[PDB]
Amino acid sequence: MSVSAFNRRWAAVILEALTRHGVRHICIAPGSRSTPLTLAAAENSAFIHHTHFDERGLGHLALGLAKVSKQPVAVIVTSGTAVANLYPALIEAGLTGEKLILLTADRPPELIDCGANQAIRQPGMFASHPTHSISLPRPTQDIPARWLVSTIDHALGTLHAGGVHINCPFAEPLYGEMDDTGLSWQQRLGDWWQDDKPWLREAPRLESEKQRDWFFWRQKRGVVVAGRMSAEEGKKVALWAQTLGWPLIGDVLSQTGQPLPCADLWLGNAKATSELQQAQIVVQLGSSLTGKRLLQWQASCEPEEYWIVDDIEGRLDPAHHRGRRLIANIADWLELHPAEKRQPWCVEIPRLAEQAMQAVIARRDAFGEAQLAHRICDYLPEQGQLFVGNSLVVKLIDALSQLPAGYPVYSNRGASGIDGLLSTAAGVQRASGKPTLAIVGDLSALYDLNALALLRQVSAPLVLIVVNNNGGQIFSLLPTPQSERERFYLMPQNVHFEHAAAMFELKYHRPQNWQELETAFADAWRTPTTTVIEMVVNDTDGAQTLQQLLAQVSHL
Amino acid sequence: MSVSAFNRRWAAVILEALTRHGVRHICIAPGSRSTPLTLAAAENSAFIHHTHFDERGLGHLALGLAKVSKQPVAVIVTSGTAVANLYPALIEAGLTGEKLILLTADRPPELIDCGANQAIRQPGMFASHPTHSISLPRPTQDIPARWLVSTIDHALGTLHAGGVHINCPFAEPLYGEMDDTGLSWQQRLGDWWQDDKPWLREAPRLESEKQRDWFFWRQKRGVVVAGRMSAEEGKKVALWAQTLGWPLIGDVLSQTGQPLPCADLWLGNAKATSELQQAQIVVQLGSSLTGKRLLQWQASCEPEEYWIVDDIEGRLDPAHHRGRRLIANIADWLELHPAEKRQPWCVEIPRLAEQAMQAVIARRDAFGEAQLAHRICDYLPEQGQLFVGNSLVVKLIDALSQLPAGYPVYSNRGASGIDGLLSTAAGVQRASGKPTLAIVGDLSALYDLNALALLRQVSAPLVLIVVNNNGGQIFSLLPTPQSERERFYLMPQNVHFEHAAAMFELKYHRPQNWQELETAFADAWRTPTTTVIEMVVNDTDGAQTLQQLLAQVSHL
Amino acid sequence: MSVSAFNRRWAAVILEALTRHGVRHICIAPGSRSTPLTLAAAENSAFIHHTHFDERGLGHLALGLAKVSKQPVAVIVTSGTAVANLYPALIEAGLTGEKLILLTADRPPELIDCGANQAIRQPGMFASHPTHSISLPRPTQDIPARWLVSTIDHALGTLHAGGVHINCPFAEPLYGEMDDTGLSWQQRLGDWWQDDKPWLREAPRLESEKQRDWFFWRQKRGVVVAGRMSAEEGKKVALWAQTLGWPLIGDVLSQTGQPLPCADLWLGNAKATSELQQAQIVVQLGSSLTGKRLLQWQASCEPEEYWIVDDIEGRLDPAHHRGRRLIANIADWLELHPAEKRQPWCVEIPRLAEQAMQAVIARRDAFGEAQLAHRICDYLPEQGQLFVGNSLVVKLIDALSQLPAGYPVYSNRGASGIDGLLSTAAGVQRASGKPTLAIVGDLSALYDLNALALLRQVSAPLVLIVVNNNGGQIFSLLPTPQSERERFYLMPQNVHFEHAAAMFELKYHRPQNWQELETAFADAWRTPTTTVIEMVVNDTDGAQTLQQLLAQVSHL
Ligand SMILES: Cc1ncc(C[n+]2c([C@@H](O)CCC(=O)O)sc(CCOP(=O)(O)OP(=O)(O)O)c2C)c(N)n1
Ligand SMILES: Cc1ncc(C[n+]2c([C@@H](O)CCC(=O)O)sc(CCOP(=O)(O)OP(=O)(O)O)c2C)c(N)n1
Ligand SMILES: Cc1ncc(C[n+]2c([C@@H](O)CCC(=O)O)sc(CCOP(=O)(O)OP(=O)(O)O)c2C)c(N)n1
Ligand SMILES: [Mg+2]
Ligand SMILES: [Mg+2]
Ligand SMILES: [Mg+2]
Repeated sequence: MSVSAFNRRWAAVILEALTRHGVRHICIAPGSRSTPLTLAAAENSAFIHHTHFDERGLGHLALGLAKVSKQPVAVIVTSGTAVANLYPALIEAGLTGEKLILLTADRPPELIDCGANQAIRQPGMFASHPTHSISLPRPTQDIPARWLVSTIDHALGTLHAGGVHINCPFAEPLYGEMDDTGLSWQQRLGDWWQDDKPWLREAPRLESEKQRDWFFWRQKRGVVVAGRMSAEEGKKVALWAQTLGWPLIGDVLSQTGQPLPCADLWLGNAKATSELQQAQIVVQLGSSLTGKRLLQWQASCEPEEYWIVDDIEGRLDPAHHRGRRLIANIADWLELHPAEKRQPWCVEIPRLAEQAMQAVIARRDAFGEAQLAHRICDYLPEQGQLFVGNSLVVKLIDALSQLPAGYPVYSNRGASGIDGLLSTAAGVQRASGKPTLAIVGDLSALYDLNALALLRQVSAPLVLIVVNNNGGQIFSLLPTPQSERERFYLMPQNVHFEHAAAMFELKYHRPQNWQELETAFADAWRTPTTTVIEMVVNDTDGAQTLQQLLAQVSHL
Repeated sequence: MSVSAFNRRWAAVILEALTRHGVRHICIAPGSRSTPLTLAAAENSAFIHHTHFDERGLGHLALGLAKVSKQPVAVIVTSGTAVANLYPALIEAGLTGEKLILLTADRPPELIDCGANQAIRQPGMFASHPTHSISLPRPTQDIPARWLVSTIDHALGTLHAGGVHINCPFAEPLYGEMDDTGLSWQQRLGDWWQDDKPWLREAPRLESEKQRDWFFWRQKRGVVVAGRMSAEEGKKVALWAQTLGWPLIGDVLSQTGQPLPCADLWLGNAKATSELQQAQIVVQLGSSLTGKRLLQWQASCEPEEYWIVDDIEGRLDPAHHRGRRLIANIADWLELHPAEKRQPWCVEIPRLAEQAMQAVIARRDAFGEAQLAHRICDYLPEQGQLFVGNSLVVKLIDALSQLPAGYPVYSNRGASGIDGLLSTAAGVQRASGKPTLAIVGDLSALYDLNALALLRQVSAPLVLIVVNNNGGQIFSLLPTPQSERERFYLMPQNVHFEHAAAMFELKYHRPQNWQELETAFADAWRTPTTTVIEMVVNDTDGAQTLQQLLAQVSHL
Repeated sequence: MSVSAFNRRWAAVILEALTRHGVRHICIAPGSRSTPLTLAAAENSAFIHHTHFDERGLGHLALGLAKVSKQPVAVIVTSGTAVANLYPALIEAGLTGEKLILLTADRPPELIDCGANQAIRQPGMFASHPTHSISLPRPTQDIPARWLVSTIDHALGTLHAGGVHINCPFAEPLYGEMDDTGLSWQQRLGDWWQDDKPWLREAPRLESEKQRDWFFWRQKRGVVVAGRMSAEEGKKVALWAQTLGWPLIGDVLSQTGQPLPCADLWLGNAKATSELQQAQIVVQLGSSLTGKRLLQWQASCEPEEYWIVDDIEGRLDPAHHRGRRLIANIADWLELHPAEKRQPWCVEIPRLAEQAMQAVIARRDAFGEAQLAHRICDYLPEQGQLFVGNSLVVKLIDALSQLPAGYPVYSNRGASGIDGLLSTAAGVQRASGKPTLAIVGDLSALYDLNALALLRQVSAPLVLIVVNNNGGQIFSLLPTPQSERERFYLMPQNVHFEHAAAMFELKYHRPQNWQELETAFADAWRTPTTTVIEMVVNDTDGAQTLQQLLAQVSHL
């Protein structure tokens, strides 16, 4: 009876079970207690293995992989704070739906709360942020393998969205010669080992029914709001709203083509909000709305009914409107509630939106971050994808740019953390294999700086733009008090990123003008490597430029 | 009734209450939801403020400050994944006793579970790892200020060791002019505002009683095991064990002067374990024993009684011996249980230890990490302190070096995470103002790389030795299969650290021999700045040198 | 490898371990899954076994035993809702400190969440209400017996107060021939089996330090408030306050002799409140103060310092005064802070207390519940003890009677549940062997009615007075709205208790006047049995009488 061998048979059942639920990517950090899990995964030919030394970055790498692939993505870490570092990505997945399967090695129960090295209390340490939590018992042949495979199958099969924490205690010895221990225990499962389905198939679907009064509401004065959704969903929603004749307020994350662009500006104009008061229903598809003026308009508007369609569960309207919360695949939902051609009812807002875009176009020349956002369309890689960071970049693009319909945009806009953007971008790139443009701020790039290691391996060109305004300049846009703004809010670090690029052998450009930025991009798309482009700009120009465009358009 | 003003009065009560329990250092990360806490702290003259952009590093900075200063240390972060990043340091503090007071700003309850940006479930998110958890209510004048201060005073007053999670929801508006809203609410507390004491004094002491049969047991054949303790405590334990005539097995963390050095080697010798079988009692002071051979001997020994004296609560013997678990300040415990002069009963172990050290000296010449550990006394700054990283460095120093009695050693040997070593060393340096030698591995340095930002501000010279053996070479010691060793265990990243140091404008050396290392040190001690010394060594030389020395000493 | 036998050896280690921490009484409910625990308990001769069929009642029986004996009391229930029924007594123990050890049998992990009969999720099902929770692992010889005993030893050894939940999963077969499986596993513990000590002695004492400025504060104008404490402690507190010349406000639970009786009445008089605002310090010993006027005076008074001395931990002043919380054995605390002989400073309150008592005595004649309460001192059994139920009985006794110093009083005044009073009283009687007077209301008697089964076995006479005012007439005392008062507050059940008594073969009396009541008492004290005395009174006479006395005394 080799405990080491049986540990690995147990682990093998876990990993093999995960392959029956679409787990292809597995992100592994180093350790010894994780040996049963890590070796079982290394020997399993279904997996693509990714490795990293920072478990926080590892969780975000998995998050980007799951985010793009729409499949569950596995993680293996050893016991201790390695497990805790998964918390940020797990929380994000809890908000936006990524299926992260966290296999967290643990000490056996006899070694907890007795002063053993690298042993902590792991069951339940993520509280309610996992969708499902499994604390596996101490491995033993007296618990049949069909129990273990059934537990995994229940968790993955019923997983609508979010993370799964599977705590995996293993007792030492962890190494030794692998004999027959556990083989007949495994072979109890018979030809399941040669099958391609779960041992237990439990996959109920969670979805809202057709709205039987839709033929009434689609003829009222409605507004369509498009939040985060897939690229194809964005094109379908644009066509649907156009057909209804309802104005479409389209978020940077919507990939609708934003037919009424610069909503963050023109929603600040009284003629627009006055026109939107006529709306009798608001139908929102997707969530995590980006722009400040849009969140204020949502909070203040009073349609008779407010609907939010999304495949995420729970309430998504932070203003708590009377109305409906409809759980569905958006494309399914649109087919279930088709539009019928009706003439448009807005007259003032299309003109305001065009005038707003003209007001931004008037200011495109300065080599600043607002202008980079406004012009970002010109740098999108063909057949590529955009990963947009948090703080000012996503806000400025949403307010100032009109992104093409169906061009994929990815982001971390659940909790909007600045702590994993580089490694998330790495996973986003690796999952699809597409050329990738990623744009982040300086503090964000410092936060996830060691994920540049991961960016040394990309399967297609990845451009990382670091906007360096020397601090978190979103807080210059906020009414912070001037006496404490720098030390306690902006926190300028006074760095550049050429030495960072050189450390990880990444190409680097610090362009001084539009010509040099173009040159840097043209060089960058030529090889499957990461190029770091640092755009150094004056601290508060971007925030000021947005405030000024905001005032101007409000006076139209 | 300005929400903004009252928010700031509420927060002001929280921070001022913390000043009555010795909180002096406060570590602050940037954010908007945290504005009430951050501004209250910025206005309160009792605090020393430290700032950082990475909240994981922020937590470890607080941990090092608290570890050295023995004072409770406060942290302020904004809502979201920023809170989750505190989990590693919080867990470590729960193991080794540092008092971290985490003021975690939160959205108000009406903005939880409704799709609100940067809003997550924060109460209870640290599960059972905080010593105390306080989920403060939504601020309101209808709850009296004496409840708020009384709750904080209860948490801080009863805090024997570990972290306190104080979750602080605040509703917007967060900014505005300070009017008199909440002023009379504050003035309910009277002249407590001019006092220097808690509003409620609740400070019961948790301490074990004097052992009435101690005069019986001190006459038996005992062994003293000295784990992590204060420097003064290490010296007192040395004198105490010497007077009793009992052998002292002294950990690298013990600061006892290790009179039987290289215990990790001679404990592998059957004559040593045979002599130690004669011991009728083992009295261990401190815990988190470092060495493998020591943990194995502790696991196998069967004294009549095994005692562990420590100010940490709970079980500390991972082998679960029959015996006693005594909660006490170690110096206090020694005074309550004095030694009586007795002739020593060990004869063979002193000789074995002298031979072990001589065998190590025979190998001191190679420019390797085993030799660096062995020779490390030659580089300790006068009246300074040593911060020792995890994995091979602490193990090699413990096995191969004899550190001087009472010279301060610091570490993160609770969970032994490699995720916060640089920011912890920064806090350790700032707490004492002493010149500091910190030594970490390459993967540890990459893990906490951005904490080089913090090392741009030290009050005395800090030498950071980064031992670069290209991966986690502690894992070459385990019998992992060679087929997966590099990719799935060692994870070499193939970097150097010259550009990291240059990025943060820190002096850098890559010495090639002992004299160049001496030159680097002499350069480093001249100014109160951080110097990065990268020691490049071959992958497995250190590990296999330790194995060979173990075989040699074990066959003596 | 008999699973049945090993289950029983694992259980045997658990029970034997408890005998080393003073567990003498064990309360057992019937079941099959609990067989290992139950049979281990039955063959262990250290225990006194009590049985009951209602697990809620069983927990309260354990609570009464622990409440009197001040020793830990063990409980065994089987899996399922039986475990949930322990919650009330566990919560009460969490407030007032009884050490109830809950051994809750469980299904093994492979039978959780799979549709198995009588299997529920039991780990953590009591949330934070146990002082300590242990979720034992699935029994196996691969976890050594020293681990199990050390876990129990940690839990019991550090238990200052409150409950311990020990969840004990067992896999079938539960029955079978008892062979040698697990015998050498037990024997690893050596002669620990013949010992009388814990395997691990871990017993730190939690106690507040001596107040170094006590000689300053005892010379000021103080008030002594005496809450729940032991009978001895009540006598010592009376002597101490008398020595200081400080007024003593003595609760019904204090056993101080209440030298200023009827505080619930004279505290309503403004001359008392005005004189009491001269007080510079209030020293309260014990907690769970009974009377409304006393709670109101505590809420409004503002001494310079407010101290609460008690052996219960945590805050105990629901008004959150500036002052001190001091954790100590109350008698020890008085010896550490002795009184000094000083002239009394109150003049008006003694006159008021005397006049108030006179006002109550003027109304002693009517055959009502207020008069029974007022006259209860004249009926206490010699060398006996009083168990006072919740709602009006304890309020009226506290307001209207003067109980003798040092005469034992017991109650459930933590959460003041009306759900376990009869079974608690049974435990109170069985623990001390003393003749017992227990007084409850009609709804309270219905709540725990089947606990009449337990009252068939008492070791000395127990009188159970059931005051039948046809509903919860405390809700006639509150300003409830009259239109809904009967159906939704009073809830009269219109029963008597003659047939209940008859069902359990208990002697029964329904006295119609004082003479018949005294005859009933005289009959009852002659034999070691339970006699039920039902006192039928008109619904609102007690509540109104108390209101009238309050108004009258308030105008003196
Ligand atoms: C892990 C964590 N911790 C702290 C924060 C708080 N937080 C922000 C949110 O408030 C902004 C959410 C949003 O975009 O809506 S923004 C921000 C500064 C960003 O600095 P930058 O990269 O230089 O970019 P710039 O501001 O354009 O100059 C911080 C520090 C966080 N989000 N996540
Ligand atoms: C946050 C987290 N995540 C993962 C781990 C697992 N873990 C280790 C545990 O074995 C440490 C037990 C010990 O320190 O004795 S060591 C180690 C590699 C260290 O690489 P290095 O700095 O180059 O040093 P070297 O090995 O001497 O070459 C890892 C990755 C962890 N501890 N903490
Ligand atoms: C398990 C549970 N559930 C409900 C309650 C609420 N509760 C009470 C407490 O609130 C009284 C607070 C106190 O005593 O300080 S009293 C009470 C009615 C009692 O009726 P009775 O026995 O006929 O006695 P009488 O009112 O004097 O005639 C109820 C129903 C509870 N305490 N516990
Ligand atoms: Mg910035
Ligand atoms: Mg290394
Ligand atoms: Mg009643």
